[PDB]
Order: sequence, then C-alpha cells, then structure tokens
Amino acid sequence: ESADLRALAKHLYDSYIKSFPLTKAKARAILTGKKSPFVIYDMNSLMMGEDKIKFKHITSKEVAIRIFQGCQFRSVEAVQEITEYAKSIPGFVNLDLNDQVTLLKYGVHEIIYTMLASLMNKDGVLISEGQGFMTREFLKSLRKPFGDFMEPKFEFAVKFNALELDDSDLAIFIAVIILSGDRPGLLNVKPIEDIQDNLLQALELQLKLNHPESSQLFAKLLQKMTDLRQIVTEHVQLLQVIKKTETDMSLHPLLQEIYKDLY
Amino acid sequence: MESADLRALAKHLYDSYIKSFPLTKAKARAILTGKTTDKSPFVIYDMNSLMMGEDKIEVAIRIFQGCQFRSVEAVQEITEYAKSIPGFVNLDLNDQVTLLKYGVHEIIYTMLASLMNKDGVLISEGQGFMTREFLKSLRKPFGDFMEPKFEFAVKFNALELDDSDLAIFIAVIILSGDRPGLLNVKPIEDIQDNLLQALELQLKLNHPESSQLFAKLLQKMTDLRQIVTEHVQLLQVIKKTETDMSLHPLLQEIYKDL
Ligand SMILES: Cc1ccc2c(c1)c(-c1ccc(C(=O)O)cc1OCc1ccccc1)nn2C(=O)c1c(Cl)cccc1C(F)(F)F
Ligand SMILES: Cc1ccc2c(c1)c(-c1ccc(C(=O)O)cc1OCc1ccccc1)nn2C(=O)c1c(Cl)cccc1C(F)(F)F
Repeated sequence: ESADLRALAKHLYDSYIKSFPLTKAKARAILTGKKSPFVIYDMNSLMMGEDKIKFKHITSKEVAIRIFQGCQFRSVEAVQEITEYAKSIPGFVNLDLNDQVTLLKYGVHEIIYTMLASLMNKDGVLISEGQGFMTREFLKSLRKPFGDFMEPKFEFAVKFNALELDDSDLAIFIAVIILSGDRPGLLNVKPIEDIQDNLLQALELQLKLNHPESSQLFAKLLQKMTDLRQIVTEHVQLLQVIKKTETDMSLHPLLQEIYKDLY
Repeated sequence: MESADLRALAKHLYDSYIKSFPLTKAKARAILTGKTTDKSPFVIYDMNSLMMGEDKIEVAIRIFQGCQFRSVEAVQEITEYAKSIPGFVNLDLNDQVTLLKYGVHEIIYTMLASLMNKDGVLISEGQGFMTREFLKSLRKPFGDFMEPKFEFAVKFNALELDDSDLAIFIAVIILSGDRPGLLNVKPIEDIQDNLLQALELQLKLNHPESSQLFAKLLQKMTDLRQIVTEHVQLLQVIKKTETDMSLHPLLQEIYKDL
C-alpha cells in the first residue's frame, strides 16, 4: 500500500496548492530575499502602506486595535480556505454533517497557527499574499495587551519552522489535525479515526522519503500538537481579557456576527 | 539505531521499571479482574467502610493527604527510574532537575491509570480499592479534583499498554527537550530519539495488529500536558481555601513556578 499512501500525499498536496493563496515555498523566497514587499516597521510606514497597497480590512481609529482586527479579518478568510481544503480529504465529505462542522470548529485554530508559521520568520510576517511584511518589533511594541498578544505567535513559529517542513509535508499534517477523533460532541468517532490512521501512515512515509536524514521527525512533528493545543488555550484566555478590558473594540453588530467564532 | 540495540534498550528499561516501581500494571490487573482468593482488596465505598478499612489494612482532607503521600513516594520512584535511563545522569545537573520537575506529574498521571478502572482505584499497594463514586462525592473542591484522574485513565487504558510498553513511554516523557529553562537541548533530544526508536519497535512487535499505536500514544502526551496544567491550577485554588493542607517539601518545590 506504499503507492496508495503516495497517491494520498500527492492528492492532498495538489489540493493544498489550490486552496491556499501563498505557499510556504513562495513565502520563504520572499522572506529570504530570493517583487520586493512593502515593509511596515512603524506608524508612518503603516499609514503609507494602507495608502499605497490598500491592505483590506479598514472600516476605532487606534492603530493597535486596527492591527488586531486585521488579524481577525484574515483568520476568517483562512477558516473558509481550510473548510474548502477539508472537503478534498478522502472520506471527509462522507462523514455525518454535524461531525464535519465539529471537526472544523475545533481544528481551525490549530491549523491557522500552523500555517501562520509558514509566513513568519524571527523578524516578521508576510501579509496580503506576500505583498507586505510587518516587523515583529513593531507588532510587539503595540500597547497594552496587544503587543503581548502578537509576540507568542512568533515564539511558536520560530520553533515550528526549525523542523523545516515543506508544503507537501504540511498538506498531510493539516489533514491529521482536522481528523481528530477526540473533539467534543463527535457522534461517530470510528470513521474519523480510520481516516486519521490513513493520514498518519501517509505522513510517516512522506517524512521518511522527504527528510531521510531527519531522525524521528514524525515523532517530533506529533509532539508539536502539544504546543498547538497549549497556545490555542492561551489564545482564548488572552482574547477574554481583551474583551473584558477594551471598550473601544466596537464594530457594527453584523461584523461582530461575522467574527463570532474568533472573538 | 539498529534493531538488536533497540531491543536491548527496551529490556534494560523494562527491567529497571520493575525494580523501581512497587506495583506493576500486571499486578494491578490481576487484582482488579479478580478470580483469586489471595489478592482480593478491601473495598472503600463510604464512610463506614473507610473506618473499617483503616482497622483492616476530616475525611476529604485525609483522603487528599493519602493521594499526596503516594504522589511523593511516586516522585522518589520516578527519580530512581530516571537515573537508570542511559545518558540521563551524564546530563548537566540543572537539566536533570528541570526534566524531573516538569516530567513527574505527567508520569504520575500515566502510571495512576495502571491502578484504575472505571469503578475505582487501587490503594495501599493493592490491598485496598476505593470507589470512584465515593471519591467524586467528597465535598467542596475535593470531589471534582479526584474525578479528572479517572476520566484520563479510562481513555489511556483503552490503548491496552503493558508494563514493557510503559517503561519506554515514561522514559520518552522524561527526556523532553522542550521543557522551560533547559540549558543543553541537543543531548536531551539525542537520548529521546533513541527512546522513540525503541518505543516504535516495541509497539510494532508487541501490538502488531494495533495500527499507528505509536502515533496514538504520542497524541496522549498532549492530553497529559493539558491535564497537568488544569491540575496545578485547581491545586492552587484549593491551597488558598484550605489551611489544613500541608504539601511535602518535595512537591512544594516542584510546584514553585509550576
Ligand atoms: C502577527 C499575527 C498575530 C496574530 C494573528 C495573526 C498574525 C493571524 C494570521 C493568521 C493567518 C494568516 C494567513 O495569512 O494565513 C495571517 C495572519 O495575520 C496576518 C496579519 C498580520 C498583521 C496584521 C494584519 C494581518 N492570526 N492571528 C491570530 O491572533 C489568530 C490566530 Cl494565530 C489563530 C486563530 C485566530 C486568530 C485571531 F482571530 F484572533 F486573529
Ligand atoms: C484517585 C486519585 C486522585 C488524585 C490523586 C491520586 C489519586 C494520586 C495518586 C497518585 C499516584 C498513586 C500511586 O500509587 O502511584 C496513587 C495515588 O492516589 C492513591 C490514593 C487514592 C485514594 C486515596 C488515597 C490514596 N495523586 N493524586 C493527586 O491529586 C496528585 C497527583 Cl495525580 C500528582 C501529583 C500530586 C498529587 C497531589 F499531591 F495533589 F495529591
């Protein structure tokens, strides 16, 4: 069944390229300087950037809040990209509909963190499909809770990126996260774990072929699921503090409804 | 890196685990499944049976201090086991402390599952059994402090690991290079890689019909991280209400900075 696992890997890779706007391969070429992105490193350059590139999300006048909301806006788009990707995972669309919704609902946060790392290095993050680059130092220097909200994402990414996965590896890894049988409220766990078993087999073979010199990479990647679960838990606690503290967060009730899953 | 060496390592750890830990899973299962007159536990299911049990072998506090006493002993046993893990004692001394400090709680949960089924837990080296319903009915924060241990154990025990599997699994946990404050991660990760290879082959040989058991076991390391986090929090909240609780200096130290 090696050929079947390879077939599965290729299927997911092809779908991953169609679903997501910027691949890790492209993001690394931009970050390493190999079409030069506009750089946001302070308030003035932010203002010029939104006037020149017109980074979508601009509707509170306060910068820190506008950047925070920009993150939420992009994460809503990512949810729809991940949802579409999921539909391409063999067996997924055949699951109970309620279980499809549960899997996506409890998976998307972990997947967004994972894929965010593809767009990050130790110095900052790509935005607008790699047309902009916003510096870590600028994000961290935002006031109040906002600075401290941004920095944990970079800390995770720097560590995740040390595994040096590529898109073909990530396509399978993301699938493994979606098909987690331990999500709350699942109706029929067995078929979910059967599909995950296939994906885990596929990921194992993919990592042995693609990184033969990298010993126990499979195991190291699964251990990252521990850091993912933890940071998502922290994320929720940080969001709640912000919600209780900040009165100037007010959007139109219809935007709030659009963002309800993320805020 | 070569099979025969991986099997040699599995045997080494299993042998050391038997020496370090008084009550194996194999012994616990023979007691729990019964059909043996000699090994039958006295069962504590209420206040009266507790009173008779002390003659034979505040309530919530006494039970709590029972759990705490055993946990301290477990730390001691785990520490002794850790020294047998090849390479561990050769590490920087600060890193040895750090690995134990963050590792013991995860191991205690894991090994406590060996002593549990869905109806209760073995105590007093298997001479006693205390019911889950009795523990959960303890007052105040204490009831809800007991129950999560059982909820984990029921799930972990579904994997049907035996002691030879657990010996390697526990060693993997201890040699975690992602602990906070580690000075030299590389030598830790080198040992862990060896243990992971040993675990993978152990599981393939011992559970050949159990697909991706390796991966499913590593996924349990995630559940451990979260439950230990919740444990610490709940223990802190209890500390602030209850002055009638003392923690052994060893546990006290482990909890300082979590
Ligand atoms: C720097 C940072 C911090 C928190 C962050 C994020 C980035 C992002 C984010 C995620 C996915 C992409 C993607 O292109 O694939 C892009 C993202 O930012 C782009 C961005 C950066 C700066 C200003 C505007 C827009 N999300 N985010 C979150 O806080 C977040 C995360 Cl990691 C997961 C789930 C939900 C959220 C959020 F909704 F609360 F934002
Ligand atoms: C059921 C339960 C709940 C919380 C628990 C525990 C059990 C235990 C515990 C752990 C290891 C053994 C071991 O034989 O190997 C035994 C243990 O109980 C035995 C026991 C049960 C009932 C009455 C008296 C004694 N500890 N425990 C804790 O709350 C605990 C844990 Cl899991 C880890 C560290 C510290 C603690 C404690 F200090 F807070 F107790």
